[PDB]
Amino acid sequence: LKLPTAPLQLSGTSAQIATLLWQVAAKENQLDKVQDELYQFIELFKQHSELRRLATDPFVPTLVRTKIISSVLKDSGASEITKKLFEALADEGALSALLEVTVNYEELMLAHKKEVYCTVITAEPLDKLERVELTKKAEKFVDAGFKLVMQEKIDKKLLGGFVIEFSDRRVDMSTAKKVEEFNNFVNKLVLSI
Amino acid sequence: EWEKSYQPPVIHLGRVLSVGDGIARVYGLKSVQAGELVCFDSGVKGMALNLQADHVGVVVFGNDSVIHQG
Amino acid sequence: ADAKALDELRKPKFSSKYLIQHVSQKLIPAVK
Amino acid sequence: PAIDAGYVSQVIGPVVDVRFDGELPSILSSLEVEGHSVRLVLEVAQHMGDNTVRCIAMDSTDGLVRGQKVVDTGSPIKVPVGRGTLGRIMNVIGEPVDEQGPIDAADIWSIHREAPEFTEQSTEQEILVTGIKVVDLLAPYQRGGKIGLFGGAGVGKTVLIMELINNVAKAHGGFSVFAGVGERTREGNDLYREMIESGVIKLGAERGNSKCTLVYGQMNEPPGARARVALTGLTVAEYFRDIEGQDVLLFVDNIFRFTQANSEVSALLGRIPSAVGYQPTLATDLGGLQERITTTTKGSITSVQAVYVPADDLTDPAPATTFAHLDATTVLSRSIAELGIYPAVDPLDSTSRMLNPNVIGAEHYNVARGVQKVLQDYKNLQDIIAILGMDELSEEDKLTVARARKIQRFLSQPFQVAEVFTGTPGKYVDLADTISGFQGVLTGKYDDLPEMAFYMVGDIKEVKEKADKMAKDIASRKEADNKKVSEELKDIPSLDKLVSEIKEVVIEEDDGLEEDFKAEALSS
Ligand SMILES: Nc1ncnc2c1ncn2[C@@H]1O[C@H](COP(=O)(O)OP(=O)(O)O)[C@@H](O)[C@H]1O
Ligand SMILES: [Mg+2]
Repeated sequence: LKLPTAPLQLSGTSAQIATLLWQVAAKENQLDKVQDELYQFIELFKQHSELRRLATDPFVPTLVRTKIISSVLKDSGASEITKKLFEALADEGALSALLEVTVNYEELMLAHKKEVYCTVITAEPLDKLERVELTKKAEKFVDAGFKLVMQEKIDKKLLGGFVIEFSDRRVDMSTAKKVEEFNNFVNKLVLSI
Repeated sequence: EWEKSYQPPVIHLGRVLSVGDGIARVYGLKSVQAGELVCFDSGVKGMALNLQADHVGVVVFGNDSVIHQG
Repeated sequence: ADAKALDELRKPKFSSKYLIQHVSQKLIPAVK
Repeated sequence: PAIDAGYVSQVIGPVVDVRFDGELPSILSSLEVEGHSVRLVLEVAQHMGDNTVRCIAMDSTDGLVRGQKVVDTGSPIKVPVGRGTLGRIMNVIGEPVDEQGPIDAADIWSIHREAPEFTEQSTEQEILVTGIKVVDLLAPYQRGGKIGLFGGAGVGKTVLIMELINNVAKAHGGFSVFAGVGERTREGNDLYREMIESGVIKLGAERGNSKCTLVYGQMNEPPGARARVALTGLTVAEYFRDIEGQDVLLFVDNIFRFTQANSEVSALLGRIPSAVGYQPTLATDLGGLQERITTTTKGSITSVQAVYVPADDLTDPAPATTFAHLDATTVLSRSIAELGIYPAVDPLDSTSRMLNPNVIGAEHYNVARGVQKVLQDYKNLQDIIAILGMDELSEEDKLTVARARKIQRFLSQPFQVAEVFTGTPGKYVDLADTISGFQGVLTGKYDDLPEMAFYMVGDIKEVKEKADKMAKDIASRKEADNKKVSEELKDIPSLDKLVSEIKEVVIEEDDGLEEDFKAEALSS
């Protein structure tokens, strides 16, 4: 009908569930409420073997699976969205799809909190000024006014400077790449002259 | 003039999902073009053949023995 | 779904427990 | 720009999935990809089911990214039609590819329509004289009917279609449409250049007196363009039939390449393959196209289309399906061409619905069936002649062996378009000249002539001139040959005079390849 448009478009049938789960929770302003209930269910599948039996065992009947999930969620203050969600997955036997639904629910929340997780690997630990200087140039790399969070790593094989690891791309603006980008450039040119 | 015009370009990554029967399946590489020359970390080149919704089918210009999952 | 986003879900991330504890008086009577 | 604009989901060769956030386009509607190296036009083939359409690209998909915005044009591929498209070359999507400017649009018509209904069909059979002896005798073409020319890989179905362009179209009156589908670009540049020499295509200021539209989807194009350029060619021809209401000629070189191009796309459209590897929808893809090429009551389309046979196989499903759609069939054989008989028409495989004694006449029909009976009887004798020899048949048999060897050579003919590589001048044989020419061979008026007098001549007068010439050349013989070549007074110079006339060319110092590469590149 008239659902809010998702922050970024995703894969098939397990990200399609989470995109619809996101669009419903944004129409109802429960985007962090059902996100936490998803995380609560991942731990709840970890505590009990009788709850992951309703997601892997092929001999648990459909009637037992849909009655038990509705029974333990008739109460307990869960969302109207996640109560309808879990009885929908328990009818179809797709309760094992929860663990991949929620990681697509994460990156929809990440592209709505306006956020990018990264990893900065440097040579020495940073200043109160080095942290502001590379952050001021790392707004050029994220494709919005996104909030880069941070992450600080240490390696001495870099000769000062930094690299970024954006979990899908990297920027090697260290000096150690700059010296072999120098050397392979100056060796390329003297064999031209 | 090389150093006054020097920005180290952002390197787009991708994991290998699956390799064998001469074609690697590659997670990621979201802005890769159809028909693009990709470079594996073993040095072996590849061609982005099938852009799919979830992976990129890459035909491997060389031996697929040097490509692993990940 | 990738693996590096899915391997970080073995760690607990809930930080709220109005459901994980609200089934002990509901789960084992229902499966029995 | 949020709605009515979708984005590329996935690119599998020429097959692009586009995802729309709302109000998906219709099937057969054309979409436009934003920000490509050339104009990339998609055409919606399927609705995949999760707000995804599956499209076929009319150009290359190399350089497509899975986020690229695709806008909907809200209509199918629409090409310019009218008298402003005569003399121009168009591609599959209607763009001019002859560098003569933009195309004058009398209308902009969609390339997809339904076939004309049963009430609009025409039932009128008049002959089309072609000037070709084997065509006018044994399988005559219908003026307003569908003609197919079957054969594979160098038997001559392009030389035959150029001869029908030369003979039929110049004495036709109306407009022609040539639809080059999956053929050579050298071969389509040859046709465009000789149609300017012939005045069929006039350029620049006198362009409206042109009588041919060329629509080219040649064999360098991706399979989306070749699968749809036969439909662009009809839409030009359907406009002159439906709106202008006149008789047109549609020459489609290799309508098989429409079938082959749909079979490359259909591997990637997610389908179970049919027989020998073709798409499951072969007969309806071909049939939905061929049923538009008809004569209606408002106008006529005389179509001649070459049909390639793969690996010289006529039972292959793409030739075998095309056989039903044609009024006249002309099957060209490789075994006939290796005998030197040109046009290499199989006279015992070429059929027409005009070969009917109520249509062509009584004595035309009887000469034609009489020729086919002599050629069938000689075909039945081929194995016993092969292993026992000529000297073991009956005299009644070896009378028809010599008569069928005469009508085999006499069905061959020099074409006017083959003069450039054969040297023999072409021959437009009249229909009366080939009926009475072939009536004489069946009765026995020319049993005494040799066989090779019948080979590569126009009519029955020219077998008598070639026999007189053949007999004379083994009679004409001269003593001491009348050279007068030695002792020629002041015409033949010396060698060293003639060597001195040679303007000695200079050599520009060893290939010069560095000065004209380093001039312009500065990047690697
Ligand atoms: N009528 C003809 N006379 C002489 N040679 C011919 C004739 N028709 C075809 N050929 C020979 O066959 C070759 C291939 O013919 P072509 O028209 O290119 O066939 P296709 O289009 O089927 O490949 C030509 O190069 C020519 O040498
Ligand atoms: Mg040809």
